[PDB]
Amino acid sequence: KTDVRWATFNIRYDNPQDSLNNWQYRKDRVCQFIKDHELDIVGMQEVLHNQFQDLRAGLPEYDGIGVGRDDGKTAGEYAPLFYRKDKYEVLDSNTFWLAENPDSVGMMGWDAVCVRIATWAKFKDKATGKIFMAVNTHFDHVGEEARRQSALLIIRKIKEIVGERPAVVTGDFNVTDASDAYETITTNEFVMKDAYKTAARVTGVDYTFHDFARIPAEDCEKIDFIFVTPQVLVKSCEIPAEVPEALLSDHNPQLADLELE
Repeated sequence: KTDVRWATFNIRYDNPQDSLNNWQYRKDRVCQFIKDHELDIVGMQEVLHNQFQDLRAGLPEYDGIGVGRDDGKTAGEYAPLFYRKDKYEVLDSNTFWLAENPDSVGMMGWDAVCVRIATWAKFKDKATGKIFMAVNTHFDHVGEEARRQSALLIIRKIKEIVGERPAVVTGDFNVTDASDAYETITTNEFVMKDAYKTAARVTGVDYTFHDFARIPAEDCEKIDFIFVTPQVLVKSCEIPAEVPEALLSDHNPQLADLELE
């Protein structure tokens, strides 16, 4: 009875060196995509404070959640969650650090090479009264142990905050389905399904990183995922192909039409 179009998307942090691929030339394209596909909830990665502000300005019907990963304020990349103000209410939300102590702001962890975070929010469908949780994160590309720990940490936080109620985890994990981190959240006592592998219908491309269309399709990998608890129904998934002319990011967003039960 509760339908929600979810999406995870790495927007590529604002870097003047990107020249024609700089955030300034993608700002509108990204906002437009979101409103066009009528995204209900979006977990985005690599979002700098100025970019976070542009999103709020370009998505007036939405609202953002999260803080900088360097000082828990505005410094560093955000891993925010945007949602429809009129559709969902935020009962509670916060952000913790993927490390030995998730409460130590700016703290790195294990094999980590860069400080990492996860932003979550306990939502409520202000129409059906349905409660669910959303967790958006960005994993370390170098730290192996850190990745395994980050996954277990997220699971413990989902059970802590929402227990066995519907929860959806999105983010950039910097690994494919062949990694171990993917296996730790996929083969854990607390079941988490890969929305892409369980969707009744899948459209689009099968990779999520192309480095601004510079990597040939055949050599592209999928490093972005949408994970859901066993109760949620994954109606469909789509990963729109990047467009060399009107490029949105070096990554491809992953949409998912879900149904909470």
